[PDB]
Amino acid sequence: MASMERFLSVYDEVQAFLLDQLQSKYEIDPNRARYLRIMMDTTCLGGKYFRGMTVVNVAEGFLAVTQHDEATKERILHDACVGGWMIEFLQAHYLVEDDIMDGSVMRRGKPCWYRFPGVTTQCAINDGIILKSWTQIMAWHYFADRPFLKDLLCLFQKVDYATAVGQMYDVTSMCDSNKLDPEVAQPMTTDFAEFTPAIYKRIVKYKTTFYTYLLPLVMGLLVSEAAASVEMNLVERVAHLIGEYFQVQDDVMDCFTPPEQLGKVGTDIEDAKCSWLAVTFLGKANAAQVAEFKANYGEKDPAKVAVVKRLYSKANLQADFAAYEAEVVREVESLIEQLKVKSPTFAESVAVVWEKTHKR
Amino acid sequence: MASMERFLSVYDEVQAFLLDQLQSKYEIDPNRARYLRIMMDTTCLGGKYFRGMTVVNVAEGFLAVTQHDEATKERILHDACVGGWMIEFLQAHYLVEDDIMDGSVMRRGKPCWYRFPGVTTQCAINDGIILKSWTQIMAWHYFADRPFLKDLLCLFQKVDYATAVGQMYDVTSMCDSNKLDPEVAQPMTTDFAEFTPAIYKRIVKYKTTFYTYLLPLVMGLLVSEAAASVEMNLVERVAHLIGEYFQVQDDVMDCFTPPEQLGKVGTDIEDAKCSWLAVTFLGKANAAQVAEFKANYGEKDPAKVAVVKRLYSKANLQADFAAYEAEVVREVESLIEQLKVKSPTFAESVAVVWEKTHKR
Ligand SMILES: CCOC(=O)[C@@H]1CN2C(=O)CCN2C12CCCC2
Ligand SMILES: CCOC(=O)[C@@H]1CN2C(=O)CCN2C12CCCC2
Ligand SMILES: [Zn+2]
Ligand SMILES: [Zn+2]
Ligand SMILES: [Zn+2]
Ligand SMILES: [Zn+2]
Repeated sequence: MASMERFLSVYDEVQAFLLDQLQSKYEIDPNRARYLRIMMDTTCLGGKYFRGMTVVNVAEGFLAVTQHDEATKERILHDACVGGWMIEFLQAHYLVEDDIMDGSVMRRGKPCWYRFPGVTTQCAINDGIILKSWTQIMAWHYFADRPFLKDLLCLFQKVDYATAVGQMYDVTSMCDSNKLDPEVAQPMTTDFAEFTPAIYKRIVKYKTTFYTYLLPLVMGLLVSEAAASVEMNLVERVAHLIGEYFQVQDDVMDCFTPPEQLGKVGTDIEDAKCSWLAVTFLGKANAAQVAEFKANYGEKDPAKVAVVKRLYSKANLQADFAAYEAEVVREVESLIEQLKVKSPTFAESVAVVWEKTHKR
Repeated sequence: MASMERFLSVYDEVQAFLLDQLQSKYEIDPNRARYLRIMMDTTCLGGKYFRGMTVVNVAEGFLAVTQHDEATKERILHDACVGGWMIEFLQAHYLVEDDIMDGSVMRRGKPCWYRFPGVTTQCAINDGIILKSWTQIMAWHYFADRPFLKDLLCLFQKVDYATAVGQMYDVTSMCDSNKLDPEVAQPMTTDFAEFTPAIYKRIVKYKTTFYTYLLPLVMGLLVSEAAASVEMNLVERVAHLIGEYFQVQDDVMDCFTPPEQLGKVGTDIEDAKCSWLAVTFLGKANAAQVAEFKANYGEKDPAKVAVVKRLYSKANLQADFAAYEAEVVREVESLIEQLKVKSPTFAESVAVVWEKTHKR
């Protein structure tokens, strides 16, 4: 059995479990069950499953070097799939809510969930709530007797909290911190003093890296009962690095990828987002380039968005990117090396994560 | 130490813990810490604390009849307060998100959180996410070594899931089930075939009763290590009953309480809500009264909302209410009686919940 085909089979099994429990215990009717089914499929399916498959891949890694009965291999893979799905659905929660928060139009070349005609924001906000509740329903049902249950549940919450904290950092990133105040409508930054590497890094680490890289790697370790075969500080550091690289690619794509090939129309310029382009561009601009940037950033007006793009194009940020790229290729390989001291297997699983991030 | 003054002290201690952990582990800056502090106070404080205080009251009940060292009494009360706060903050999550979902204007005579000038919906949706994450942060920190930790965590999730399911039932209550479909914009019901006692009951049970009545009673039991001194099926049934009564009062208040004395301007008529008034009114209307109701329900137009009110006024629903009241006074007292077989203390704690619901 190919890993993907296992993963996907477990989706069906998990879906059937959740909906049948809704009928037997939560008094649901068939039409509401269908609604929730369509919501689950529309919001959890259709991506690459990079996060969920990472849990499966790390588990498979350890299977190849650890003695187990066949039924134990099966059990561990079924746990890897279930934990995988917890993370996918946790992402779906965040994608649903974030698309509402930001007033987004599309993702994966289809409309945001809230924009479906029969959904609306009133239902979608609560649909996103349910998606994350399902992660806990999954975990208590399938992992009830597992020795890893508490470590797994405790890890998952802290990543979830961290992500919501990252979300806060992100949607506040175009404000001046010293002006934050619930009483007072928040003006956009005029000095851009807080568009720095360290501030950028903080947004990305909390908003993305913990849920996309750390969570899947460490869940792989928990369901395999293999946490003591890695140095957890290394796992965190390599996760940070790959996570940050991932986002920098995703920031360069918002600006320069055709909207058709991005699965969405990019708005980072017009949302005044603390992207890697703006931070890096402000790291090398002259006075006059900075003044022009400020007059044109965070304006929905397309003439001005052409101006920020022209400034970025003229700025030669590709050279800054290859240099960042090179250093990250450097640093990840050092971390992989350090990871081979304890688990060669694990370090290989990190290498595979790194390749799939480094290409796309 | 009065119970309230204990509860409130623990709020300060919990708040300080959460914000200091944000600084030491989540890299937060002082202005974002202040923002979150103001958000916590504005969204968790200002009510009666009926739910949180119930956990404290049930625990105190058992203290009076169980032998413990003084430090154990203290510990149990501090757990009751912490668990209490988990429920208050879980409510705050739901109130924040629901006010956004429904486009509400006020609660407790102050603006909804999303409407504060420095917040906005983009931040408030994620603020509500954080509120519920804090419940889990609280629980893992304060209850890490507690024998009740897993039962507590497992109960809390299922109530949370149940509530979000109740929310779905509620916002879909004015639709025809057989028409639900994410692809198709949902028309309001024309026949009102689904405004029945049983359908009403389902909305209320999931949306309110589990989080308002069941959760606090059973959390009281868990932190007191007293679950085997009650018959859990009785606890559930008495919770259902009081929960439903609570909502019926809250449905009569939406229509007939001055907006000043409700802490909000009522919209159940105009939202086409499955209230106890509409269900009960449709349980005794003649053909002509039903036709008029249908022409006037779910329309923001005030002339028509005067017409639904005039129909309800003429319908003599007060008589239907005293009869429902009487039966519930009947049935709760039977359940209290059955609850005295095992725990007299517990049954008294349920009696107190019942009095505070039955007055206000
Ligand atoms: C496996 C160990 O991981 C951690 O300790 C991270 C690093 N730290 C933070 O920056 C916020 C709290 N904590 C985390 C808890 C889980 C995700 C965030
Ligand atoms: C203490 C036992 O309580 C239950 O079994 C209820 C009753 N039942 C439902 O209707 C949905 C699932 N389950 C609950 C789980 C917790 C809240 C909802
Ligand atoms: Zn966003
Ligand atoms: Zn992007
Ligand atoms: Zn609502
Ligand atoms: Zn109401």
